[PDB]
Amino acid sequence: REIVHIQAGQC
Amino acid sequence: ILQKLQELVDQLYSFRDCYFETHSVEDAGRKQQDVQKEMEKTLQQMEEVVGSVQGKAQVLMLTGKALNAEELLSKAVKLEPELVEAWNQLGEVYWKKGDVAAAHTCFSGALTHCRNKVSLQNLSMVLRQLRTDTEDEHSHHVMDSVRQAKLAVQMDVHDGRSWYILGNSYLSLYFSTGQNPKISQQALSAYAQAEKVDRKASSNPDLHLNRATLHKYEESYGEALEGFSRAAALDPAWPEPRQREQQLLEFLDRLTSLLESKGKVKTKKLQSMLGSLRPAHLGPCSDGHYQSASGQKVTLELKPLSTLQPGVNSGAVILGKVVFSLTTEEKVPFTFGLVDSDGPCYAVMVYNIVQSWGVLIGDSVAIPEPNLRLHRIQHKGKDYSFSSVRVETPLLLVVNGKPQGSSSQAVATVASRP
Amino acid sequence: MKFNPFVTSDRSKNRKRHFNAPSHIRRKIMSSPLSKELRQKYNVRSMPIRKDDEVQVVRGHYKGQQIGKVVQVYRKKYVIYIERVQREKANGTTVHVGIHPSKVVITRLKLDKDRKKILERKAKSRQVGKEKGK
Repeated sequence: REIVHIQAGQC
Repeated sequence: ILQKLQELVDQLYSFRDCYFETHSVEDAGRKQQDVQKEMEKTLQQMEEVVGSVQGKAQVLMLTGKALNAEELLSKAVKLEPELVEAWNQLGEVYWKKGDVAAAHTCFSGALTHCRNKVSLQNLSMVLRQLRTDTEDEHSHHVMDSVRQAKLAVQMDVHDGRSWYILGNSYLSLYFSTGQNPKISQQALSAYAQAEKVDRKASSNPDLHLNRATLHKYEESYGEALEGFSRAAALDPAWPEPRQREQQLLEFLDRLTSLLESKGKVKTKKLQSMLGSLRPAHLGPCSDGHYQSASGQKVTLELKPLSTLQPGVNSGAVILGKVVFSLTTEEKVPFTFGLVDSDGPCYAVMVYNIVQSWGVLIGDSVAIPEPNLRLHRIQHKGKDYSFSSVRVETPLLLVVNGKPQGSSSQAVATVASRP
Repeated sequence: MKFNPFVTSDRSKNRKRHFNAPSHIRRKIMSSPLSKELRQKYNVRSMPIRKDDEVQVVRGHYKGQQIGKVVQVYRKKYVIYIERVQREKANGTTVHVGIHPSKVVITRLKLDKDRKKILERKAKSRQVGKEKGK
């Protein structure tokens, strides 16, 4: 089953 | 015989659903081992029942659904290409294997044969886990996922799973399309619709995890911690909701300790930083030529932190000194504590940042148009009570009388993975 | 008091071998203490600092409750560059202010295959000394 993460941008 | 195969595959799916009931975390360390032993026993007696009726691709899609391997059902659905549920199970097989492109291929084939709820839901999943090279391709895949989830709903308005893929899809639109709060409102509305219509949507640990992650991003910490606690109750063996709950709890502990203690700053240094505060640190917010979000030139008044009201204080500008800064592992909100006088400290949450951006202790920070929030959090005997000023981007910060360039801003990206 | 006749107490000799140390010796010289949370977990007091370590300043102008990732470990001036400790020049370009590794305390280690072995070696040699004392 799918998992969702939200990370900060690189550029 | 084929009905016996139907009974065998639904018993195997019942075993896969009931492993955490019958065995649980005492034996869920041996999860994959005992499950593959059960699938080998089911595969053996499966094969002796197939051996009478080997010709039928319905018999072989039942064998492949029990294995949900790749070569077996690939030969099966080469024998019968129309077989949509076999395509769905095959795309789930390559989804478990990690072949996202082949999963997308099978689900696209299934929708070219016959439109249905499972293929709409699973394509709306897999188009988000597809690896992209460009941002417009990523946004097009997200919008296509929203379309497939919408047609999944239009086929079944009673499917809490389909509302869950909608919640994921509007969350991805919120994190890809400029962060409109209506989209996050619609995402949490889709999660609430799932929990309202479907009782098995309550037993899904993923809906609570995703909704709690959205609540963590929008700083609803109590409902967030309820979400990670409920997901940890639903799947205790899968330790990532527990990890997210404990890191959010340790973040709240460290944050409330630092707001209470003003960051272990000695009072002489604190008075020195307060006495070093000058009106020139307002920068462009001191000449009366500040342009707001509506585009009007509004003269700002310097308002103290203790007299501010909850919500957006219109026309007000605040000026403080950093006494501590903090970030998480996940490092989307940069938090720092400001004081303007000898009163209480106020947390500031800065979002949409670059990994290297931050402020130092002793920096004069001026925020035009502050957006207050009063945090009252109760979770498992732990209590938190503070005030946080949320700012959406670092471009609205005036640090040491100087605004930042566009190099300090980077929109936080969403990741969907197997 | 030192009783080894092959170890020197000469000030000039110790200053010479310190300031002309090779790079792998400078790695051991540029060590940092662990935080009291990691000390009780690893039974290790100090580690040589690495590039990807989160670390907290305890002395100087930049001391506080702030924690920064090491930008780099510039062993030629016996100093490290950390993420947010920086200084604007005249023109406006920011440059990293160097901090000595002994005035900074590690809050999060970067766990490699070798640095786990280093912690285990330090823990075993500490427990041998505890058993020798006890």
